[PDB]
Formats: sequence, structure tokens, C-alpha cells
Amino acid sequence: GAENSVACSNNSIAIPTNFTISVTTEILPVSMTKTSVDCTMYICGDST
Amino acid sequence: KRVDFCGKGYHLMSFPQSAPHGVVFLHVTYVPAQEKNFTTAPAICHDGKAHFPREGVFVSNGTHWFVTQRNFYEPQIITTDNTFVSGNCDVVIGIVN
Amino acid sequence: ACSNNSIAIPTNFTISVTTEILPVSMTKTSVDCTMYICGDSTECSNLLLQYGSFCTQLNRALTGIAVEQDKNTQEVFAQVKQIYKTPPIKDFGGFNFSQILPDPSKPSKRSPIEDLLFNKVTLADAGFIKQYGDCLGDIAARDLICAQKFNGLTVLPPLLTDEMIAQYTSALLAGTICSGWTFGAGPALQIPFPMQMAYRFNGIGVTQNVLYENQKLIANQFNSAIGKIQDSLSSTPSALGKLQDVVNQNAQALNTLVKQLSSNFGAISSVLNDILSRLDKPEAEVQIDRLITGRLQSLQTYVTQQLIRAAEIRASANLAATKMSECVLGQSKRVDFCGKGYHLMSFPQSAPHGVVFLHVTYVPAQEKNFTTAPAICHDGKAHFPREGVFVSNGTHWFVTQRNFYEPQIITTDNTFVSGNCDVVIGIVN
Amino acid sequence: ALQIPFPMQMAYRFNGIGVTQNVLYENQKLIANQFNSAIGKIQDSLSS
Amino acid sequence: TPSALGKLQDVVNQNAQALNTLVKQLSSNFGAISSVLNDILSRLDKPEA
Amino acid sequence: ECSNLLLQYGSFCTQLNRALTGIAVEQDKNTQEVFAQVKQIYKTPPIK
Amino acid sequence: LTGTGVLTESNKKFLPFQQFGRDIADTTDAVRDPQTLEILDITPCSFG
Amino acid sequence: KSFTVEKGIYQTSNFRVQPTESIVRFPNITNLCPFGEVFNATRFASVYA
Repeated sequence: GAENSVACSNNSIAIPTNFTISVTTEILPVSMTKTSVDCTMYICGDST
Repeated sequence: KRVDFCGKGYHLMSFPQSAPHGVVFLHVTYVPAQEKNFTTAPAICHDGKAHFPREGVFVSNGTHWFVTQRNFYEPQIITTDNTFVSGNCDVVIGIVN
Repeated sequence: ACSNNSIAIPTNFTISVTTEILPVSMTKTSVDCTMYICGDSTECSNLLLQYGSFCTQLNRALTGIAVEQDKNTQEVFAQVKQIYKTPPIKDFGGFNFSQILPDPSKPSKRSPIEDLLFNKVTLADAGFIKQYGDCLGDIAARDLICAQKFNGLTVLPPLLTDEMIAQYTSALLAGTICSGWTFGAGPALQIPFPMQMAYRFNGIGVTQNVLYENQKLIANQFNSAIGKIQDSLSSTPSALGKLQDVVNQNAQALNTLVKQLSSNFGAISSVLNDILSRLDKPEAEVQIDRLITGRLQSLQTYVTQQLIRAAEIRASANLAATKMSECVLGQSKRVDFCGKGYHLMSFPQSAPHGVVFLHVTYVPAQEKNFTTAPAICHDGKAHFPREGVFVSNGTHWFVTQRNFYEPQIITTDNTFVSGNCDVVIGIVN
Repeated sequence: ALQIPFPMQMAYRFNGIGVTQNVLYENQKLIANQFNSAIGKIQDSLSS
Repeated sequence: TPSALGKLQDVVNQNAQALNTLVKQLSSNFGAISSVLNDILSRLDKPEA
Repeated sequence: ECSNLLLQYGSFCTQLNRALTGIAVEQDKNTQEVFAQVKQIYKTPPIK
Repeated sequence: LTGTGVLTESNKKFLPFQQFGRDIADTTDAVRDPQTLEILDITPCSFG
Repeated sequence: KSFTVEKGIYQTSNFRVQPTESIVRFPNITNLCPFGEVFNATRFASVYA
């Protein structure tokens, strides 16, 4: 990041004067692929 | 109300926009932009009894004392409606008459 | 029993900095499949490429574990890109942070509490340079762990090093010293300790005026609790035994994985030179195909075990990312989350492949019994206070919150009307 | 562990929800009969 | 930018590439003469097969 | 003779016996963290 | 070979040098013959 | 496995030193081994002795 200054005191308050609204996207994996395998015909070729 | 779970500054609201195999959130976040240094006291002294604010802080321009809420800088006049009596002035560190 | 006419509220507390020692990460093993399975040989590597995409997915799985520990290290430590550097030690209100800021005397950036924690956790000389780098010939024989050359355990150093984990945690410190929770919300601000620690008492229901009377008491209890952690880490291994069990589970799995290098699994030797000699092999090669195949299944059982362990480390490390985000960068309202008790703040003093959250928790200790009233029937209406239940000495009623005892005077302004006296059962004149 | 009187703790067990305290404070016996009908329905719906 | 919608794209290639590395894992011989069914049927009689 | 062939596989089922011992101790410690929140026992209050 | 599937002609790129072959997942993918000059990939018999 | 590469660090492979020549430390004596004499013995003993 960038280096900021550390200032410490006894009684100081910083009630804000103006405000900025900014919107961002947040992305979550939720569900997944409905994979179902017929176990008999899959394993060792197309013969039963 | 959980910090950095959905919120950045505040958490206001979000929109569940659909997607293939999931959902995309859109959080309207919040940044406090501009702040300046002030001088405050925990209480104010009127008649030998300590006066506390309800939802306010006592701020000063240097000469006179004012009161407003903690979240926006627009000071109002210290009245008896905004303050309530709790304790005396000789147990408060930094109290101002 | 659950008394109708009496009430108990706690009136004293302890600032017990409960140390919840947590595995944010692990040894970043990214083993080459040809090095565990083959050592330096390549006919073995052709036998391993007959299975194709096992060890592509196994190496990609351990690579995703190592990149996942980098992601855990960056969601825990690298929350902010507004680093406050290490300040001159002044105006801290008596809160002695000398063990948790980095020291100027020692040439590395590790702290004296980290000089306790990096010195009791034995890595058993696990690394890359120690057995592989200088050892073109025989260098440092009879080592504590042996034959990692035939294992090929590329133990990667963390991408944030311990001096740079100390730099990030010192930045997160100086954010907590003279910033609120505002430094994690983009633009970082400055605020001193009476207001900042007053804000961190305010979020759990404690009124902030208790701190201004008791700043010396909370400072002395807090630095003596840091001294008790330092004396306990100088005395017993029971606190660090969670990550000592994590490092012993990891290194026990590693020298166990060396014992599955030693084992036969039905074969005649741990070497592969019994068939690799000049006889013709139409059928003779098939013997060590099965004999090496008896050795092949040890690694997938290992990375399945280490992947359920990495899912446990990922659960505790998303828990640790949640603990930096909601205990260091905020204050969590969740009950018994940030250690035991109501949380105040937390300091991330680092550890070998782990992090030691020093959860400052507010734990009450002393309890007193008082009488109570449901409401006050003042002028034919039921009167109610703003915040808190009723307590009484027997003739004078007061109102307090549930984590500390404060007396409040019954005034005109603190009472509001929300009902009549006849609909309220058992009201007190 | 401490002891708190019971309709007082019912008055602020829904204070974290948001609605003000007079929902179950004034109506002790009526919403008590509602929760008694609820546990009667749940006793029938879990015993059977 | 393509940096947004990254983890939904990541779980789409995790699912799709996991299904596709399951499908190309049927080319892997597994210590047999071949991964192909038809070579193992045609080259050998059944008790050796 | 099966036991002599079984110890010839090194420490697979040493790790499986330690793993199932860890599962048995794991259900003991899930019983500890879920059920045993405090170790002390308070008495049952009367139905009044 | 043995193939249980729907048979249809193909128009792939071919040589006499490239007479036979299989798929990357090892289904049937390259057949040439003097009887019918088209190539053959065995699509299966709508199995599911 | 693809001809497009995204941005990051990718752990490809590791290396070790190739040998230069083969070095054989034989015992420098010429002798036929006594398996010609032990197997071609007239007298063998009974099995308990």
C-alpha cells in the first residue's frame, strides 16, 4: 500500500461532512453441475 | 451487520442477479468522504450537575459549544431537550462550564 | 430457581485476553509426483504417466492448497492497502504494547511474543535449502528428518514472509491503535484510544463512560495478562499445543510418508533395480509394474488425508478471515465467536504456519442479587425506561444493561408511556 | 449464569428482532395461550 | 474488465474441466495393455482377459 | 499368516486405525463442544 | 471391434496412410474401406 | 494444456543434475567364482547335517 501517518491525541472527534455512494459486485459460487453416472454401462466399455 | 461479510462501510442492500450456476450480488456500499478535526467533551456543566447528551456529542468551534448527532456534521443549539441530568461536574475529566 | 421478584446482574469483569490459537495455514507442500513416486528415475515416470491424470490433479490439488493458503494469508493479513508504519511509542494511554510491536534490536522484524512462538514450534529442519540446496555431495548427515531427496518435498516459504507478515500485522496494529473500524472501509482515518476503545465497548452493550474511570485498571489487567501469556509460553506447551499438534500432525504425516517410502507393500525391496537389468522382458517387466503399483497408492491416501485436513484448515482459515474481518477490522456481535466471552478487540501475533489471535474478551466474574419492578405506575400510566432491565436496592429502583452494573436515576425524561396500569400485572406504585 | 425474571426477559428476547417490547409484555396470558396452542400442535406434530 | 465475475467463471471451468478430465481419464491405460475396451476384447481369450 | 502379510504393507492401516481412533475421539470431542458447554451441572428448577 | 450405435456416413479428412484410428477418449473414430469410401464414427444408440 | 495463459505463478516442473559418465568401482582381481566348484561336488550331506 502507501505509508500513512499515525496521529494520536486525547480528545479529538472527526464527524464527517460529505459522503460517497459506490456500488461493487460480489461473486459467490452457489450450485454446481447435476452429474449422474450410470455405473454399470460407464465402466469397461459399451459391453455389459 | 457483519463487517466485510456483505458490508463495506455500511451495508445497505443487494440485488440477486442470476447467472449460470450461481448468483451475483450488487452491494450499494458506503464511503465516509470528508472529515475534519474537532474538540469534544464527554459532558457539559450547567449548575454543578453533569449534563449528558442523548444521541449527540458536544462539539466546539473554539469559543461556543454546540450539539449534533454523531453521524452528520450540522451543529445545533444546546438546549434542555437535547440534554439530561446525570451526575455532578466534579467527577468528569475535561468538563466545561 | 428462576426468581420472579429478584434479579442478578454482573457488576465486575476481567479483561482476560483469551488466546485462541488457530491454524490459518500449514506447510505448503507442493510435491512433484515424479519425486515422491520415482526419486530421480524416469522409467517410473513413464509408468506414472500410464495412469495419465492422477498426479496432474494431485499436484494441481496441492497447488490449489498452496495457492489457497496464499488466499488464506491474504484474506487474513492483507485486508487493507493503507499501511500505517510502526509509530514512535507515545500517547498510548498506558496500554503496554512492547511485546506485540516489532523490536528494533533484533535484525528481523519478528516481535518478542513471536520470538516465543517461532522458537518453540520445531519445524524439524523442513524446507527447501536445508537438504537439497547445499547437498550436491554429503552435507549435514544424520539430520532430524532424512531422505527428503527421494521424497522431493518442495516446502515453499510463504508469499508473505514472517517479516512481511510482521509488517502487515504491524500495519493492522497501527490501524487498531489510531484507527477505528474505519481503516478497513477504504479510506483510513485517525482516532485516539479513549474514543476508539470507547467505541469497542459500545458495540456489545457496555456504556463507554466506564473506561474513562478505569483506563489504568484495564491497562494494568491487560499488560499483566500479556505477561501471564508470556510466562505461560515460557513455562508450558499447553497453549501452543494446538499448532504444536498441527505441526506434529503435518511432520508426522511427512516422516510417515517417508515410512511409506521405506515400506515394501508386498514387494521384495524399496528399490526398483531388481528388474532394471539386461535380461529380455516380454513378461519380466510386468513384475515391477505390479511391485511399483503396490507403492503408487500411498500418495493418493496422503493427499486425500491432507485435503480433508486442508478443508479443515480452510474452514478454520475462512473462520480466521472472518475473525480478522469481524474481530480486528470490526467487532463481532456473535456469541462465543471471537474466543469465549464478549469480544473487545484482537491482535494477530504470528506463528509458524499459523496465527495466534489474542482475543481481548470481556468476561464478567462477580455476581450480585437485587430486587426488581416491572414498571412504575406514576400517574395512572405504565412508565418504561429506554435501555435495560430494572434493579433495586429495595426502595430505590435503577436500570442497567446485562453485561455491567450501572445505576440510573428515575427522571421525567427517561420514562415513556407505553400502556396503562391495569393491563400491566403486578405494577409498583 | 444468572437469574432474570421471566416476563422481563420475554420483553427483550424479541428486542433483537426489532419490534418494541409491548408485544409479549402486556399480553402475558393471551400470547401464552398462543404459545401453548403452538406447543400443543408441535406435541401432536412430533409425537405423531 | 474480465476480472469481475471471476469465481462463477472459476466454478464453471472447475465443473466443466472436472467433467472433461474425467472423460480424458478414459484414455489412461491403468497398467493394462490399453485403456481401450476393444483391444482388451480382441487381443485376448477370456480367462487370460 | 494373513497378519504377517498385513504388516508387510507398512503403515496403511496403522494410519487407518489412527484415523478411526481419531474419528472415535472426534465424536467424543464433538460431544464435548456441542453438549459440554460448561462442565458444571445446575439443578432443575421447580414447575411453578 | 464391437459397436452398439447408430451408423451414419462421414466426410472427414483422410489419407490411405491414415486408415485407422480412435478418439481422444478412445471411441471409434477412423474407418476406411474399399466398399463404401466414407469415414465412420460410431455415435451410440441414443443411450441414456 | 491450453495455448492461452492467464496472469499468475504456475508451478510447472522441477529439475536435477544429469550425470556425466558411469563410474564403476570393481574389485581389481580376476578370478572365477567358486559356484563352479560348490555345485560340482561329489559328496553332499544329509539334510539334518
